[PDB]
Amino acid sequence: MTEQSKKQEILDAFQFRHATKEFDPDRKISDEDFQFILEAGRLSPSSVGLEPWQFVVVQNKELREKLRQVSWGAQGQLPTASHFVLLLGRTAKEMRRDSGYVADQLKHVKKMPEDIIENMLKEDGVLESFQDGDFHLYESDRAMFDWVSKQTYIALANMMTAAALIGIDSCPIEGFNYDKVHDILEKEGVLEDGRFDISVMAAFGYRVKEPRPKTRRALDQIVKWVE
Amino acid sequence: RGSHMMTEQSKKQEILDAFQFRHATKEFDPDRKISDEDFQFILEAGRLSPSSVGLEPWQFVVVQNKELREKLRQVSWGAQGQLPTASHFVLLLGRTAKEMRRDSGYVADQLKHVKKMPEDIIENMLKEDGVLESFQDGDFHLYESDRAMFDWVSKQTYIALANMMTAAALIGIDSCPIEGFNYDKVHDILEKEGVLEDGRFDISVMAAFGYRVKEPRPKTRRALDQIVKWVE
Ligand SMILES: Cc1cc2nc3c(=O)[nH]c(=O)nc-3n(C[C@H](O)[C@H](O)[C@H](O)COP(=O)(O)O)c2cc1C
Ligand SMILES: Cc1cc2nc3c(=O)[nH]c(=O)nc-3n(C[C@H](O)[C@H](O)[C@H](O)COP(=O)(O)O)c2cc1C
Repeated sequence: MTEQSKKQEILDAFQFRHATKEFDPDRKISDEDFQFILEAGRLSPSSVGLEPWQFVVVQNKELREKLRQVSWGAQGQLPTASHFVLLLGRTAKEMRRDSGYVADQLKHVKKMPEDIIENMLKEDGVLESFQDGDFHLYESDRAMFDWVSKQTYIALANMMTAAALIGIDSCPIEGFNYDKVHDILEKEGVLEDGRFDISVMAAFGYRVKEPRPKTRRALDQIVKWVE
Repeated sequence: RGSHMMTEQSKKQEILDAFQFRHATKEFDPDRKISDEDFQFILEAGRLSPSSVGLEPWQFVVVQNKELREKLRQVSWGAQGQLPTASHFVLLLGRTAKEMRRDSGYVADQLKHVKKMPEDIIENMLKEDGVLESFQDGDFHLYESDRAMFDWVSKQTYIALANMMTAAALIGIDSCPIEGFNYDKVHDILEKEGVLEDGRFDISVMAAFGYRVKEPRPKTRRALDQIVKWVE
């Protein structure tokens, strides 16, 4: 398979993916294919390798309906998706140099050596100097959470792209009332005693209609070169 | 169906193999350049990325100039190996807060002329307390501050970042996403350079591309049963 053919195959998948408004309600993604989609999320990169996310697969019909009542952007997708995913981000209290989540992730998952960890997590060490001085994430809980949320959008993109590469449609979803969705998930136990908060949603399934032609700004509008 | 099962599994494997191949590459081969065709393909993956309300609130700046790369390196603790050696270095900019409201020219022209949104739909989208405002203000609280609106834009840019990295890896090209820079100092450099276009853009995140010179340590992630929960 020539490398030019491979590139065309990949662009074809980027063209195939679209913001699918409704899915076939009688065609379910296989367990294997869906596990593959989740793995694309799991393997995604994240800042400082902290993987500050959780993927909640909402198949429960009552919870889908509770969400649909407060998600203006998901009216066709929530009832019809084969699989529906809440991308949660770790909350601000989970992400600082003295949070237990950070220490356990770096030590037990990333296998960071003890000396490297101490320089990473010391006062005015690598993590704090970056979070505070460089990126100003101590300015509020929201600033820290929105940075977490950016990391979840990498996982979002990779899940939709993986799906599209094997012919499965998706729709990313922000069209929901944050306060009401937060309250629903908090009351349901889904946010795990304030460890998580909702970032973004994603539906997956098979299209029912062909979409309108894709539109984007031109490459020469959006790319600048500094030579 | 056995033979079909193996072909489907092998295609999935190819994709997983690219996800395993991609890693946060710390330095690149200073002599081996990505082809013009291959790099345009990487950019196209960025261009074809989805974005909230289809507003594509990004600009990609390819910084090949050695002097500017070095200015950025002086204030980018996370990019010490990547800036001097990368084949291609990309600044992902996001539109700033006043570009992104319902009656901003950027939004109006993007939805009318690129998205071709018909008149009745665009009216409902962009009127006072219409679809966009109700979402931006009431739902997501983006009117709260310039930073809230910019960070929402910046999230969209991370979609393009992820897709550029994955496209590159699928054709054997390494990359590294880069946040390790001082925002204030980088902002000022780009502002003086003219790259932020009279305040219409600000820096979101960086990305280096090229060919590895060393093999990475084994990739590590949390287990699937740690990060995935089912509500059935
Ligand atoms: C948004 C973002 C910013 C990052 N910033 C940097 C950086 O400035 N320098 C760096 O060497 N690595 C950076 N990383 C790399 C992460 O440390 C790395 O992706 C993570 O530890 C997982 O490792 P892998 O990408 O090798 O699988 C960044 C990653 C992401 C997603
Ligand atoms: C983060 C994000 C959130 C989105 N929210 C919604 C939504 O709530 N409902 C919806 O129908 N489409 C939603 N969209 C789809 C966008 O309108 C769509 O991706 C964009 O217009 C480009 O079209 P395409 O994905 O068909 O190429 C969202 C897209 C993204 C990236």
